[PDB]
Amino acid sequence: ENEQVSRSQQRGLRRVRDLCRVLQLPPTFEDTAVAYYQQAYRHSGIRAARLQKKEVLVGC
DNA sequence: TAACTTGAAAGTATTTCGATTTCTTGGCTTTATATATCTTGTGGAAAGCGTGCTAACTTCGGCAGCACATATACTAA
Repeated sequence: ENEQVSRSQQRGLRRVRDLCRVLQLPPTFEDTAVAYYQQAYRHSGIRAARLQKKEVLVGC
């Protein structure tokens, strides 16, 4: 893995990690967040969505 | 040697006044279902500087270059 990933998904993951580190959440929280983000990205409706949509996806 | 009528002197009280609070209005958010269409929100796959120190031994150990010497072929007498 980490090779069949788009630049948009990579930016989303990096934003997730950045917000996690800003809120100072543990690495377990970081891992759970990235896992849930990947699980949500698996779907196509969220995959091909808006920029604000994917930002709110990071947030949620 | 007191007693009552003086005066400007306090609190003290209540009455209104500035102001901030409380009470009214809308209106949007959200729940589902599908009905339908413009441009512009993206997914994704490409592809056109910069340091320091040696950590020191051994014994290479080669080649760089160089370079010195000379044996030989060319030339003047």
